[PDB]
Amino acid sequence: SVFDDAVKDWAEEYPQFAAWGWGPSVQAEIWNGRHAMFGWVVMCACAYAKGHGLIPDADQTLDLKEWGTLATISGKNTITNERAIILIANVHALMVGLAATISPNSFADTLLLDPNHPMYEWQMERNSKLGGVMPNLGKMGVTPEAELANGRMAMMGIITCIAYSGIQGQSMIDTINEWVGGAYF
Amino acid sequence: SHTVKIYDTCIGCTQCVRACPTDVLEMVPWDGCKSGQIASSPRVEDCVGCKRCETACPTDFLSVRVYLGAETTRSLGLAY
Amino acid sequence: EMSKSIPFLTVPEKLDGSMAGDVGFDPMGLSDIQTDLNYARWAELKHGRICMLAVVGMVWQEYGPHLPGDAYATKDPWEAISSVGFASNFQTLLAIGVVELANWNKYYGDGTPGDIGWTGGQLSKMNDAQIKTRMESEIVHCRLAMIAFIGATHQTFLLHKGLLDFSY
Amino acid sequence: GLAHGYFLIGPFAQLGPLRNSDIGLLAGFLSTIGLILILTLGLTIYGAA
Amino acid sequence: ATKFPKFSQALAQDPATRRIWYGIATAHDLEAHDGMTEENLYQKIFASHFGHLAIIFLWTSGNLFHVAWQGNFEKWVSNPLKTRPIAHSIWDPHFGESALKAFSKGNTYPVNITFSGLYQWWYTIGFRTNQELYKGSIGLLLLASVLLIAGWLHLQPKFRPSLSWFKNNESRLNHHLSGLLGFSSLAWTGHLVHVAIPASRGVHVGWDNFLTTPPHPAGLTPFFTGNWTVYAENPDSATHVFNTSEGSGTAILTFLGGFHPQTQSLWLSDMAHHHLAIAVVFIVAGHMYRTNFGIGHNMKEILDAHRPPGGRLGAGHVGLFETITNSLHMQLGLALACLGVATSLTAQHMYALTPYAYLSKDFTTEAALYTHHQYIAGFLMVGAFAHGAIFFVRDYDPELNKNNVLARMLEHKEAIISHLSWASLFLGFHTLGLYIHNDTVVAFGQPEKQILFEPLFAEYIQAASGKAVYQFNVLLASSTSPATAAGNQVWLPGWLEAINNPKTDLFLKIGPGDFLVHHAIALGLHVTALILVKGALDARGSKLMPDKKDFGYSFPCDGPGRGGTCDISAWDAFYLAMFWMLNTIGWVTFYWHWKHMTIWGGNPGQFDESSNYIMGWLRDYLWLNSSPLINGYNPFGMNNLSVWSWMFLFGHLIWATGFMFLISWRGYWQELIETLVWAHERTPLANLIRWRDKPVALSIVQARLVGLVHFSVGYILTYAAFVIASTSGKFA
Amino acid sequence: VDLDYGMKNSYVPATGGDGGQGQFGAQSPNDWRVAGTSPVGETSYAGAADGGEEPWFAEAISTVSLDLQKADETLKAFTKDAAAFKIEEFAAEKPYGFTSSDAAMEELVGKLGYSKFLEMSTKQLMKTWGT
Amino acid sequence: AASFLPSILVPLVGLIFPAFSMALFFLYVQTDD
Ligand code: CLA
Ligand code: CLA
Ligand code: CLA
Ligand code: CLA
Ligand code: CLA
Ligand code: CLA
Ligand SMILES: CC(=O)O[C@H]1CC(C)(C)C(=C=C/C(C)=C/C=C/C(C)=C/C=C/C=C(C)/C=C\C=C(/C)C(=O)C[C@@]23O[C@]2(C)C[C@@H](O)CC3(C)C)[C@](C)(O)C1
Ligand SMILES: CC(=O)O[C@H]1CC(C)(C)C(=C=C/C(C)=C/C=C\C(C)=C/C=C\C=C(C)\C=C\C=C(/C)C(=O)C[C@@]23O[C@]2(C)C[C@@H](O)CC3(C)C)[C@](C)(O)C1
Ligand SMILES: CC1=C(C#C/C(C)=C/C=C/C(C)=C/C=C/C=C(C)/C=C/C=C(C)/C=C/[C@@]23O[C@]2(C)C[C@@H](O)CC3(C)C)C(C)(C)C[C@H](O)C1
Ligand SMILES: CC1=C(/C=C/C(C)=C/C=C/C(C)=C/C=C/C=C(C)/C=C/C=C(C)/C=C/C2=C(C)CCCC2(C)C)C(C)(C)CCC1
Ligand SMILES: CC1=C(C/C=C(\C)CCC[C@H](C)CCC[C@H](C)CCCC(C)C)C(=O)c2ccccc2C1=O
Ligand code: SF4
Ligand code: SF4
Ligand code: SF4
Repeated sequence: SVFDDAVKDWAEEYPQFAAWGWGPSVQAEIWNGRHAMFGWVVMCACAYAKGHGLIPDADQTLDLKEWGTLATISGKNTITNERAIILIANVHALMVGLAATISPNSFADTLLLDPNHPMYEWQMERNSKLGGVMPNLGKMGVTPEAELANGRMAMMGIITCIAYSGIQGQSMIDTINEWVGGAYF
Repeated sequence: SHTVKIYDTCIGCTQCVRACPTDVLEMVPWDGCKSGQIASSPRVEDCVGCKRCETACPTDFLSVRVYLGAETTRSLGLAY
Repeated sequence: EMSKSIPFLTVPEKLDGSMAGDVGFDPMGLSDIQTDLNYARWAELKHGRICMLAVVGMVWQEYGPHLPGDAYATKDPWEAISSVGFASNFQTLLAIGVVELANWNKYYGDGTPGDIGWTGGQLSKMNDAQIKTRMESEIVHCRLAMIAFIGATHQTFLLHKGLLDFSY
Repeated sequence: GLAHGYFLIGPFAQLGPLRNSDIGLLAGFLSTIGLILILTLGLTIYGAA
Repeated sequence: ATKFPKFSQALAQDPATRRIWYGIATAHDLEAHDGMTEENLYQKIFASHFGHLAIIFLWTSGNLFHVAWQGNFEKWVSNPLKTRPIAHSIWDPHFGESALKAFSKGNTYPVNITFSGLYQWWYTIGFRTNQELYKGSIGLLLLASVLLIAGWLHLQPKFRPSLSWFKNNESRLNHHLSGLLGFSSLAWTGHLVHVAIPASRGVHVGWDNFLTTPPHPAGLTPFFTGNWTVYAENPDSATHVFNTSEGSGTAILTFLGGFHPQTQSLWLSDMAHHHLAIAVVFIVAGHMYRTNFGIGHNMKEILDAHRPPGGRLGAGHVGLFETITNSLHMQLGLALACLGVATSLTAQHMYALTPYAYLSKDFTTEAALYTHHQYIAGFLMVGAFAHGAIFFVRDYDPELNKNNVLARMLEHKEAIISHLSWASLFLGFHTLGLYIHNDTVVAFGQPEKQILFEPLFAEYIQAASGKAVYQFNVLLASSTSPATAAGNQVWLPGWLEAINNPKTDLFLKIGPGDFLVHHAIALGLHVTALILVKGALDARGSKLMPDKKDFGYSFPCDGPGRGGTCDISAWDAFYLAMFWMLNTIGWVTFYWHWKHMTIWGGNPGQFDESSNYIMGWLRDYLWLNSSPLINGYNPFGMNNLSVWSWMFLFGHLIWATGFMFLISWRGYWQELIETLVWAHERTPLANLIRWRDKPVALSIVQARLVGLVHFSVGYILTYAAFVIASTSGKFA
Repeated sequence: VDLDYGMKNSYVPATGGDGGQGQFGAQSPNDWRVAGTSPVGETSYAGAADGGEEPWFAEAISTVSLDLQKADETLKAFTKDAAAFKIEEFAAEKPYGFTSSDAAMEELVGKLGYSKFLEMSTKQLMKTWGT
Repeated sequence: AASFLPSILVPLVGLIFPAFSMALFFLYVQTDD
C-alpha cells in the first residue's frame, strides 16, 4: 500500500531484471505511458477512417495466392484488408521503436538504464524526482513531470474504454465515437 | 582434481611411479615393507586420470587407487 | 491440565489462555502441529467477519429495502448473483483482491492477528484489559455468525423457506 | 552491416516461399529484416557475456 | 557456487562445456547437492510434488478446453459411430493449400483426429454439452493455481513440515488408504449414481437440479431400512438404447455381468456397485495402524515378529523397517514397481472388459491406448530396478540388516543370477529354434512338417471361466459343476454370453501361433530381469571391482587394466536393460496389433497360419500393413496421413543417429574437436569472437545417455506412426 | 621468487571429490577467458602483444619466455629445503673439521656443482668432504 | 474475436518465447555471480 515497499519486494524477488529498469519502475511508467498517449491517436484515427470510409477496399480478404498461408485465419480463410492495413501502420511505428532500442543516440532516453550510456545519470536523476500520487502543477509545459502525468492519464483511459465497452456491450471504436459525440461515425 | 590414495599393501615396486605420464607419484622412505619404500601422491593437481598406475600395481587389489573427481584444464588434458 | 470447556479432556499446551476466546477448546488437537496460532487466528477472524456481513445481508435482502433498479430486486439470495451480473460481481472481487494483496504481509507476518488498521477511533484511549474485552467480543460474535451462516444456508436449501418464516 | 545486408535480400527474394508472387521482393525484404534482428540479438547477448 | 551449477562447486569450477551439460542432468538429484540436510531434502521434494500435480491438472484442463473450443463432441454425441473425434485445430504457416484441404476433410477447418479415447470416457461419465466441458477446464485451472500456492506456502519458514511429519508412516497410510482411495471411490459411485446413470437413461442431472432430482424413485429409504435389494430391481432392458429412455430401468446398483447390448461396454450400474464395494474395503483397511488414538498396529513390531521358526529365512524381516523409512530410493522403487504392474493390468483388462461406450468400435484408439500403457509400464518397471540398485549403493546398511531377509538375498546372488541365466538360455534356444524349423520347412514347401504346440493350459483356463469352443468340460464350462450352480443365478448368465461370443475380446481364441509368441515374451521378461537384477546385486561390488561401492552408481569405467572394465557400473545395467525392455514391449505390442488387425479385417486365419514362422510377421504384417503409411505423400499427391508418414521416416533418422553415439566413443571425437579449435583461433575475422567455455567432447556416460535417448525416441515415434496410420488407413 | 604464486589462485577445493591445490596449485592465477582480436593499433588481452600490421595473428606473438639466468634462480629457490635437509644430515654425521652449514654448502657445491650435490648421499658427501 | 487468437499466439509461442528463453539461459550460465 505504501507502494515503495511493494516495489522493493519486487526488486528483491527479481533483482536481475530490476537492475535494467524492468518491472514496477519510473522508467517503465514513462515509456508505457508514452506509448499509450501515442496509441490514443492511432485508435482515434482508425475510428475516423472507419466512419468516413477511408480505408481502401475494406471487408475484403487478401488473396491466398498472392499472399501465403501466413495470411490465413482458419483453413483457407484470410485476413481482411482493413486489419492488414491497421497492422502495417503499427509495423511502421514498431520499426522506428526497434531502431531506437538497438541503436540509441548519445543524447537520447534509452529504454533501459545502462551504466555505459552517457545519459544514465540524467535519467537516474529525473526518475528520482518524478514520483508522486498527485500531478505536480507549477511544472506545466514541456517537463518530465507533465509527460508522466499525461501518460498516466492515457493509460487509465485505455482501461476505462475497455471496461465501458464491455459493460455497454459495444466495440471500443464505438465507445470512442460516443465519447467524442458521434463525430467520427 | 582427482584423488589418488595409497594403501598399506604397497610393496615398493616403484612400478607405479615409473608409469605416471605426469609425475604425480613419488617413492618415499617407509618401514612397513621389506623394500623400505612406499609410494606417495604429492602432486595430484597434475593427474589426468589415466589409471596407468593402477594397471601397473602387482598387489592382489590395487594398493594405489585413483578416484576421478573435479575436472580442471590440467586434468582434462587440454592443450588449448 | 483439564479443559474448561470440556471438563473430561486434557487441554492442549498451546491453549494457555493468552489469546482471546481461549476456553480451552481443541478436542482434535489441531494446535500442536502448528508453530503458532497467528495465521489460524487471522483466518478465524476473517471467516467470521465475512459471515457476519453475510447473515445480515441475507436477512436484509429477503426482508428489506433493495437498491433501485431491476436485476437488483430478486429476494432469493442465491439467484441474486446471476441476476446482478458478471460486471457487478467482478468489480467487487477486484476490490477485495486489492485489499487482500495490500495487507499480504500482515497476514503472513508477526503482528497482532486481525489488525489491519481499520480500528476507527475505537480501541484507543483504553487500557490493555479493556482492549482484550473488545477483542473477545469480536471473536465471540465471529463464531456465532459462522454457526448461524451454516444454519441459515442449510435451512434455505433444505426447508426451502424464508429465514424469518417460522412455521410448524 | 552495409555490406552484409545488401547480399542477404537476394537469397530470400529469389528462392523464398512467395518468390513468384508480385509481392515477392517485399516479402524478401521483410525476411531479411527478420534475420538481421536475430543476428543483432546474438551480438547483444555476446557482448553481455 | 558462483556459476551455473550453484549446487555443485566441482562442476561450477569446471573450465569446459561439461559444466553446462552436467548441471542440467544433475539438477534433480537433490540428495547429492552441496550442503543438503535431510530436512531440507524432504521439504523441497514435497514442494516439487505440488508442482507436478499442477502440471497434470493444467494438462487435463487443456484437453477439455481444446475439445470444447475446437472439437466436435456434441455432434459425436449425436452420432457416435459415424463421426471422427477432433482433438485440436491446426495453424501451420508452412502448409500448402493442398494440405489445408486434406487435413480439413470432413470438416471446415484443418484439424487433428484424437486417438486418446477422451470422447468415449466423457460420454460415459455424463458429459453431453461443450459448455459442461468448459466449466471443467476452468475449475482445473483454478485448482492448479491452488496447488502452486501450496508449494510456496510449505516452503515458507513457519509452514515447513518437520522431518518427523515426513516419517509418520502409520498416519499417512491410514489416511491415504481410507481417504485418498476409499472415500474417493465412494464419491465416484455418488457421481455415477447421480449424474452418469441418469444421463445414460436420458435424464439431465447437473449442478442446476442435482439437489432436487432423486437418483432413485424409492429414495434413501431402502438404504437405511436395510432393504438394499430395491436398488437392484428393474435393470435396464436388453433393448435399451443408450442416452435415451427407451427400454430404460431404475436400478442403480447391480451385478448383471457382461456388456450392454448396444454399447458393447460394461454396465454402468455394475461399475457403481463395484466402486461402492471397493470403497468399503479400503475404508476398513485404513483403520489398521496406530495414530494417536490408542488402537492400531505398529509396523515395526509386525515386521520384527515375522521370522519363520525353522530358520530357513534367517532372522526374518527384522531391520527392514528402519531401512525403508530411512531410504527414499527403496520407497520409490517399491512404488514404481507396483505402478508398473498396474499400468500393464490397465492395458490388459481394458481391451477385454471394455469400460467405455463405443470404444470397441474405434479400432485406432483402442490400439493406441494399449501400446501407450504397455510402453509406460516398461519404463516404470525399469526405473524400479534402477532405484533399487541406487539403494544398495547409497542407502544399504550391512550391519542393520544382519542375516535379514534382504541380506541373505545378496548372499546367494550367484545362484539367482546363474539360474535366471539358464532360464533365459533355455527359452531363447528353443523358441528361436522352433521358429526357424517352421520357417525352413515351409520355405522348402512342406508346411505339414511344422512343430506347432497347442496352448492347452491357457485354453483350459479359458474353459474354466466358461469358454466352450475348446470342448474342455470343466468348471463353468460344465453345467454339472458346483461352481456353475453357484453363480448361475447371480452373474454367470451375462458373463457366459459374452465369453462365448466370437465378436468380443473377452478371452480371445488362442491357437498354436499364440504359444510361440508367449514364450518369446517370456524370454524378454527373463533377460531384461537378468540384466537389471545383476546390476542391483553386483552394484556394491564384484570380483573385477571389489570396491565398486566407493565409486558410486554411475562411473565411466575403472580403466583398461585387469582385462578391461567397460560398462562395469550399475548405471550401465540400466543402460543395457533399456534396449531389451523396448524389444520385449515391441514384441508384445506387435502381437496385439497383428492379432486384432486380422480379426477386425475378418480374416483371423492369416495370423493363425502365418504367425508360426518369422517370414509371416515380416510379410503379412509389417510389409502388408505399411502400404497406407508409405503412401501418405507420393509423387501424385498427399492425404491426411502425410503427417504420420513423415514422422515414420523421422523416427528412423533419430534411431540411426543414436547408433553414432553408441558405437563411436570419445577419443576419436576429442581429437577432431581439437583441430577445430585450432582453426577458429587461426582464421582471421572469426578470431574476433571467442568462447568462454572451452569446447570439449561429450563424456563417456553422457554419450551413452544421449544415444539411448535417440534410440528410444526413434523407436517409439516410428511405431506410433505405423500403429496409427495402418489401422486408420485401412479400417477408418 | 614467490613460491606461492601458483597456490594463490582463485580455485577453491570442494568438499569431497577433489584432490586439492596439490603441491604447485591447481590452476593458473590468471583467467584464460580473455577477449579476441582487436583492430590495428589496439590491445585486448591486457598485457597482450601488439599485432602490428597483422592484429589477426597477434596471439601467435610470444611474450612469455624463460630466462636461462632466471631459470637458475627458480631451480635454487624451489630446491632450497631439500638442500637444507641434505647438508643438515651431512653435519650430523660428524663432519671432518666442520665449519658452518652454509660454509660447508658452498665448499661442497663449489665442487660437484649444485645438481650433483642434490643427488648425492651423505656418505658420498662425507667422502668428498674428507679434505 | 477469439478466432484470430491462433494466428496471434502461435507466432509468439513458437518464435518469440523460445528465443528469449534461450537468451536468458545463456546469460544465466555465462555469468559469474
Ligand atoms: C458478505 C457480504 C455480502 C455480499 C457478498 C453481498 C452480495 C450482494 N448483495 Mg448484499 N448486503 C450485505 C452483504 C453482502 N451482500 C449486507 C451486509 C447488507 C445490508 C447493508 C446488504 C444489503 C443489500 C441490498 C439492499 C442489496 C444487496 C444486493 C446484493 C447483490 C448485488 C450487489 C449489491 O448491490 O450489493 C449492495 C451492497 C450494499 C447495499 C452494501 C454492502 C455492504 C458492504 C458489505 C459493507 C462492507 C464494505 C467493506 C467493509 C469495505 C470494502 C471492502 C473492500 C472491497 C474495499 C449481491 C449478490 C442487491 C440485490 O438484491 O441484488 C439482487 C440489493 O439490492 N445487498
Ligand atoms: C445460531 C444458530 C441457529 C439458530 C438460532 C437456529 C434457529 C432455528 N432453526 Mg436452525 N440450524 C442451524 C443453526 C441454527 N438454527 C444449523 C447449524 C443447522 C444445520 C445445518 C440448522 C438446521 C435447521 C433445520 C433443518 C431446521 C432448523 C429450524 C430452525 C428454527 C426452529 C428451530 C427449532 O425448532 O429448535 C427447537 C429446539 C429444540 C427442540 C431443542 C431445545 C433447544 C435446546 C434444548 C436448548 C436451546 C438453548 C440454546 C442456548 C439456544 C439459544 C441460542 C439462540 C437463542 C441464539 C429456528 C429459527 C427448523 C425450522 O423449521 O426452521 C424454519 C428446521 O426445520 N434449523
Ligand atoms: C541444406 C540444404 C537446403 C537448401 C539449399 C534449401 C534451399 C531452400 N529452402 Mg529449404 N529446407 C531444408 C534444406 C535446404 N533447403 C531442410 C533440411 C528443411 C527441413 C527443415 C527445409 C525446409 C524448408 C522450408 C519449410 C522452406 C524452405 C525454403 C527454401 C528456399 C529458400 C532459401 C532461403 O530463404 O535461404 C536463405 C539463405 C540465406 C539467407 C543464406 C544462403 C547461404 C549463402 C548464400 C552462403 C554464401 C557462402 C559464400 C559463397 C561464401 C564465400 C564468400 C566469399 C566469396 C566472400 C530455398 C530453395 C522455403 C521455400 O520457399 O522453399 C522453396 C521454405 O518455405 N526450406
Ligand atoms: C516418480 C518417478 C521418479 C522420480 C521422482 C525420480 C527421481 C530421480 N531419479 Mg529416476 N527414474 C525413473 C523415475 C523417477 N526418478 C524411471 C521411471 C526411470 C527409468 C527410466 C528412472 C531412471 C533413473 C536413472 C537411471 C537415474 C535416475 C536418477 C534420479 C535422480 C536424479 C534425476 C536427475 O538427475 O534428473 C535430472 C534431469 C534430467 C535428467 C532431465 C531429463 C531429460 C530427459 C532424459 C530427456 C527428455 C526426452 C527428450 C528430450 C524428448 C524429446 C523428443 C522430441 C524430439 C520429440 C532423482 C532422485 C539418477 C540418479 O543418479 O539418482 C541417484 C539416475 O542415474 N533415475
Ligand atoms: C538379434 C539380436 C540379439 C540376439 C539374438 C541376442 C541373444 C542373446 N542375448 Mg543379447 N543383446 C542384443 C541383441 C541380441 N542378443 C543387443 C542389441 C543388446 C544391447 C542391449 C543386448 C544385450 C544383452 C544383455 C545385456 C544380455 C544379453 C543376453 C543374451 C542371451 C540371452 C539368452 C538366450 O537367448 O540364449 C539363447 C541364445 C540364442 C538363441 C542366440 C544364439 C543362437 C545361436 C545361433 C545358437 C543356436 C543353436 C540352435 C538352437 C541349435 C543348437 C544345436 C546345434 C549346435 C546343432 C542371448 C545369447 C543375456 C546373456 O548373456 O545371456 C544369459 C544378457 O545378460 N544380451
Ligand atoms: C511456431 C513457429 C514458427 C512459425 C510461426 C513460422 C513461420 C514461418 N516460417 Mg518457419 N520455421 C520454424 C518455426 C516457425 N516458422 C522452425 C522451428 C524452423 C526450423 C526447421 C523453421 C524454418 C523455416 C524455413 C527454412 C523457412 C520458414 C519460413 C516461414 C514463413 C513462411 C510463411 C510466409 O509467408 O513466408 C514469407 C515470409 C514473410 C511474409 C515474412 C514474414 C515476416 C517475418 C517473419 C518477420 C520476422 C521478424 C521477427 C519478429 C524476428 C524475430 C526476433 C527474435 C527476437 C525472435 C513463416 C513466417 C520461410 C520464410 O520465408 O521465412 C521467412 C522459410 O524459408 N521457416
Ligand atoms: C444508471 C444510473 O446511474 O442509475 C443507477 C441507480 C442505482 C439505483 C444506484 C443503481 C444501482 C445499483 C448500484 C450501482 C449498485 C452497486 C453495488 C455495489 C458496488 C455493491 C457491492 C460491493 C460489495 C462489497 C464491497 C462487499 C463486500 C466486501 C467484503 C465482504 C469484505 O469482507 C472485504 C474484507 O475487508 C473485509 C471487511 C475484512 C478483510 O480482512 C477481508 C476483506 C478484504 C475480504 C442502478 C439501477 O444500477 C443504476
Ligand atoms: C480382515 C478384515 O477385513 O476384517 C474386518 C471385517 C469387517 C467386516 C470390515 C469388520 C467390521 C466391522 C463389522 C462389525 C462388521 C460386521 C458386520 C457388518 C458388515 C456390519 C455390521 C453390522 C450390521 C448389522 C448390525 C446389520 C444391520 C441390518 C439390519 C438391521 C437389517 O437387516 C435390516 C433388515 O432387517 C430389516 C429390518 C427387514 C429385513 O427384511 C431386511 C433386512 C433384513 C435387511 C471387522 C470384523 O471389524 C474386521
Ligand atoms: C495489488 C497491488 C496494488 C495494486 C494495484 C494496481 C491497481 C495495479 C494496476 C495496475 C494497472 C492497471 C496498470 C495499467 C497498465 C496499462 C498499461 C500499461 C497500458 C499500456 C498501453 C499501451 C502500451 C498502449 C498501446 C497502444 O498504442 C499501441 C501500443 C498501439 C495502438 O494501436 C493502440 C494502443 C494505444 C493500445 C497496490 C495496492 C498498488 C500495491 C499492492 O502491494 C499490490
Ligand atoms: C531391485 C530391488 C527392489 C525392487 C524389486 C522389484 C522391482 C520387485 C518386483 C517384484 C514383482 C514385479 C513381483 C510380482 C509379483 C506378482 C505376483 C506375486 C502375482 C501373484 C499372483 C497371485 C498371488 C495369484 C493370483 C490369482 C488369483 C488372485 C486367483 C486365481 C488366479 C490367479 C493367478 C489370478 C527394491 C526397490 C524393493 C529394493 C531391493 C532391490
Ligand atoms: C558427435 C560426437 C561428439 C561431439 C558432439 C557435440 C560436440 C555436440 C555439439 C552440438 C550440440 C547440439 C550442442 C550445441 C549447443 C549449441 C552450441 C547451443 C548451446 C547453448 C548453451 C547455452 C546450452 C562427442 O563429444 C562424443 C563423445 C563421446 C562419444 C561420441 C561422441 C560423438 O559421437
Ligand atoms: S592416474 Fe595417471 S596421472 Fe594419475 S597418478 Fe596414475 S599414472 Fe599418474
Ligand atoms: S605398483 Fe602398487 S605395490 Fe608397487 S609401489 Fe606402486 S602402489 Fe606399491
Ligand atoms: S572405459 Fe576406457 S579406460 Fe575404461 S575399460 Fe573402457 S576403454 Fe578402458
